[PDB]
Amino acid sequence: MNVYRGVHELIGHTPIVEITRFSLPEGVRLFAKLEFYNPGGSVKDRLGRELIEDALEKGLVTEGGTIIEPTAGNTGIGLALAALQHDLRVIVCVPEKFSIEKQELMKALGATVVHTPTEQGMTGAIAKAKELVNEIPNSYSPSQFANEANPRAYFKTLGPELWSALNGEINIFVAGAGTGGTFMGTASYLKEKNIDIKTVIVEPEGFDEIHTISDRNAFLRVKELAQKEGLLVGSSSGAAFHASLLEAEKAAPGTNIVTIFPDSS
Amino acid sequence: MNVYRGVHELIGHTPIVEITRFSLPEGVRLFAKLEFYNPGGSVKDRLGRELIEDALEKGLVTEGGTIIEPTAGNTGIGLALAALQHDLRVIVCVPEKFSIEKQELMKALGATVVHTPTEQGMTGAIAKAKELVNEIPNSYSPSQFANEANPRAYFKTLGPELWSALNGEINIFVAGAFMGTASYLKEKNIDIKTVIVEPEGFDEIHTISDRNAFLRVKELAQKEGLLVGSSSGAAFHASLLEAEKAAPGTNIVTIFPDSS
Repeated sequence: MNVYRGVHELIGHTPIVEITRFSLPEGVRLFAKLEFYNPGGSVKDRLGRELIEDALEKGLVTEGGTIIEPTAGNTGIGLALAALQHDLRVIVCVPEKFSIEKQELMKALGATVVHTPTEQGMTGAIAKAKELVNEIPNSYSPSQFANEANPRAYFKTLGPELWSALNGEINIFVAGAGTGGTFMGTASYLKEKNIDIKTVIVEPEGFDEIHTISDRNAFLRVKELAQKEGLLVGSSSGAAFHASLLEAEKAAPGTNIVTIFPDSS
Repeated sequence: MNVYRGVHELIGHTPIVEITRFSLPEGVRLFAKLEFYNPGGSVKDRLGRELIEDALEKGLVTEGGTIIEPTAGNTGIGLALAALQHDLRVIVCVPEKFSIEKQELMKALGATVVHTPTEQGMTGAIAKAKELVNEIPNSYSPSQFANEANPRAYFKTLGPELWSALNGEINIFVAGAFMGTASYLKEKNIDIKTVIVEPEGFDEIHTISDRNAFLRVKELAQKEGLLVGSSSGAAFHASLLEAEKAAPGTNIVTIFPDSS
């Protein structure tokens, strides 16, 4: 019975597609990991899911317990979904005027939203969270690091998915940076499997190699991907793609390039 | 290598998720097929894909040939994707003012857009397509039926996916305006209750209010973390109507066609 036991099971195992319609040099291949296939539309889901499961495994909280978050951080809807999976109440502390859309999203997903003062910002949100853990049994509140910037999730899931799908046939890894980037932990995982994997970080105009990509070039790649591969992606993917093409140019035969497309059009 | 050879391979084999957080009667189960997981975001991709492959198999065209469409009809981006896969050029014949957004999409996907007079509508679009087939070699233009309303695609793909994933353990099928999928399931088993969902504006039919669909949309988000559109909510409401009076052992399958 090939069925998903809940939406949380739809996190990860995102598609990898080979790019075959860009005239790359002999022996050169290129693969794009479509992280926008996550339920919330981004790779962030992976981090939210991981936040919950690590908190459990380490016994920081248990099923039926409560999760109190400083803001939604970079958890996508993965924290909400993994919380459902484990009968965990979600409470998000958030300064009143901060990220309104995300407040509505979290309410729609059943989380309780509490407002901290608008001027105390992130600091005040963390303040309320720690109080509530000191009022609630079976309670846990992640650090800002855990909530926003932890690479462990991608080390444990995204990395291994790439290695597996490609039978360890990987030479160059290319991904966007940032807390919202993928590079975190994925590049570390790949280096552990093979130190000869060239890790390439993609910087927007806002590791073995770094490529700084203009918005203009990312936009051009967005359009080309749509026209030639029918891949409707966002500017971050375009940027990653441009960076990947920079590598494929000077690649020798037998080179396999893997990049992450984090955003849809 | 678990790799997709092109985006066209991402059409279909959409997820089925079991709904387990709605207090359902004993022995009653409910499964939602998430068709919004298709590349273009809807089930229409399967029709456009099938259109191209049927045209090939029946030899109305070969790779390198040209596809001339009267409008984009109900093909989603599946016709564009299957065309890429088979080196087929796409030309869409659209009346000037008709579906502007779809024109921009088709251009982005690499198709050539030709305008027919707005007043001549579908007939003017069908008129021009016919011309161009009579001026292009390795050329094919689908009928409005083939382009908008053919259930064969879902008979061939969607139906079989549901049957396979659930090991033939299906009792009740619930979907909005169903063609093709319900036929396939009836063939597999005649005792499958097929239920059609009608929005306000075939063993059973349920007409669902916008209000009820909206309510179900919110409940799905809150209890299952499933962010869907009103068509799904409508299908879900209709499914719950069935599940209520279901006897144990009943397995219900519904299609969620739209995302939030």
